[PDB]
Amino acid sequence: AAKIIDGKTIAQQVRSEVAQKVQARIAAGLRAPGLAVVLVGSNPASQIYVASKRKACEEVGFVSRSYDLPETTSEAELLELIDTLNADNTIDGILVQLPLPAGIDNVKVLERIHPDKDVDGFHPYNVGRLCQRAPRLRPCTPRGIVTLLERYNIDTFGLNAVVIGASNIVGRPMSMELLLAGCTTTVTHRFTKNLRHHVENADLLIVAVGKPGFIPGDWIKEGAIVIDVGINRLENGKVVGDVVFEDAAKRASYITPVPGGVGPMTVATLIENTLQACVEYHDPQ
Amino acid sequence: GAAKIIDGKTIAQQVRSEVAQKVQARIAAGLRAPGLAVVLVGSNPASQIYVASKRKACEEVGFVSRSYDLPETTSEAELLELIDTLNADNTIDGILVQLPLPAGIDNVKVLERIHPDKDVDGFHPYNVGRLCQRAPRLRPCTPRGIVTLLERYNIDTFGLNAVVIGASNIVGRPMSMELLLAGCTTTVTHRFTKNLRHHVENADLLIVAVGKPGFIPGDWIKEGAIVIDVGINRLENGKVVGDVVFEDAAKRASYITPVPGGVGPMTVATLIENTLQACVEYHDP
Repeated sequence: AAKIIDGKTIAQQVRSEVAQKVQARIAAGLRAPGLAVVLVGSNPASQIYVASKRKACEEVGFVSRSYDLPETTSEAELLELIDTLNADNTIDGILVQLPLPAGIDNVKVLERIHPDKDVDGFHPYNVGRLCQRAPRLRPCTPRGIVTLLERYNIDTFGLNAVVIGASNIVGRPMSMELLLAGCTTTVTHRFTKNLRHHVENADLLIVAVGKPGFIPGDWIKEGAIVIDVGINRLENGKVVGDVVFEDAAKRASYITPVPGGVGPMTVATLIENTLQACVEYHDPQ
Repeated sequence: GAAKIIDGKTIAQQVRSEVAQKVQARIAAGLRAPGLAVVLVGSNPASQIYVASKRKACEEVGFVSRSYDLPETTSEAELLELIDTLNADNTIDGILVQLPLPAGIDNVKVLERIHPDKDVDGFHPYNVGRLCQRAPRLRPCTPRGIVTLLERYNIDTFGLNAVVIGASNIVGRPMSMELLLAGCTTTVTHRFTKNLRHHVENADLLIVAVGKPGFIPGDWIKEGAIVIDVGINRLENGKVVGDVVFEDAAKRASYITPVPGGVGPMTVATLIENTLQACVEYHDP
């Protein structure tokens, strides 16, 4: 029976570590890290994302600043705001909620963020630095998965790692995290022939396709580490991963549950990135 | 068996002639030729050989080149000011900095000071990250030249099981992202890989970039594999051999790049391509 990678617990540890570090900064008379969140429009989904970031900031003692701009906001005005935030010494992280209005160049706006304040980690500069073995702020979900492996003392060097899905948000940066971690790294995707052959050889399997039960559990290599990034809402209200858990758990040495596995690490790593930006790049001692 | 040759020397000549034709057409339309800037700090004939192979390689296609030779004593601040000047020079489409730079100069800070749209080598992290996330701009030269070889030989890449041997920043890592962009299942191996041969034996497409003569025996090649050999290994002998044992790999591969005359000339042809692209798309469109 596989050991559980308890992402809820690990995420809470990470957030507690950030919170205690902010405490120490406070005690030393230093400013708390600051996060700026920019929104354009009032889509209910996006509203939730502000709440979740203000919530995560309040939890660890950060400053947070929310800009709710009207739909009339022009691209020029938004780029001016990003310029202002890039120059604000009290702001360590800048987030821009998507989607933006159809007439705004998403890419120009997001790339205007200074990389050392891109706590989401998807500025091409940051992805490229990770690719070049010299990471700065890193994509949150792949970096959170690396933290999971570290916190369970799982040695990554030499492992045959297989990523299922080559998404920009997970699959692709995950492969560069895995390479930095010493894994032999295979990226599979929709055009991959005979996935089962790849899965059967994987010491470490990261599945990120967003398709419930895409990987049957009897494909899992005996002793493998299984990281399931899927969060698939089913008819009956159940939430389930991309890997069929029951059969995978009979074979893996470690497995992430869904929910409570990779999910919580994403937000915790955002908070971790924001402290890093503050401590390492903006207000170093 | 008798693998077909991937004739990089001939493909590179096609690329260079295609560029020279577009340069001529620009001149006939009253438009400037593309411009290359090369920065040299010091005097060792490490620099001085490679630079010359560009002073006229880019001239063979009709580029204008200019080479700055700064004294070994140049400060990092002066070097950064020079890059600032070249970034602002509209007649300059590509900037090349000769490495190594003198000890005491932050090489990364100098190279990253180059505007990505003039980074015709493709090694700026912004450019690497853009490639990683499926929105490539200027691409790393050796992997892009390899993709050109596959395209010019009408090699279908979608669904191929591709294996990259070596994970260097200059080849292996960007190569995996080019092959993912081209629809290959991609595996990157390196010094920590267990059972390299097992990965190699299942490779439809093999990119060997380890810089060791005859490191890959023909025995390991999957029957019908496409074999790309990035090695340029000079023996105590004079002249060059690749990372793959050509004589034995040719018995089993369907296609194989010889050394010399395979990947080598394509790396230079792709830089030429990148400089024209920077001129035509980014600077003087």
